[PDB]
Amino acid sequence: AYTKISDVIVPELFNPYVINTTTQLSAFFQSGIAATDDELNALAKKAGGGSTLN
Amino acid sequence: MPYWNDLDGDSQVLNDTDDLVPQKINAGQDKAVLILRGNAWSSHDLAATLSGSD
Repeated sequence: AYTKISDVIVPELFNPYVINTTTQLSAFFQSGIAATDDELNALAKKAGGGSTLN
Repeated sequence: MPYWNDLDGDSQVLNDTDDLVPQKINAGQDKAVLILRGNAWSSHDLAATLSGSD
């Protein structure tokens, strides 16, 4: 008769592997706060550390 | 650790109508001790970067 698909064993398939992008959204940029300045560059990086200057 | 103490004693009256007697030797002991010690110290980190030196 036939080879008859009702007979042969069918496999399955997996294709790895995917990241799912995340909501909710976060933007609110650019704005305050944006735009790095220098005086802060004196602030953060060591040495002569904080806490914060005047 | 051991040791052998040195001999001592009288000579004798070298005489007839009698005989001599031989004599002996002794031994002795000594000890010691093993001892052992140590300590440790440490720091934080945040403090290191904030203080200006290590």
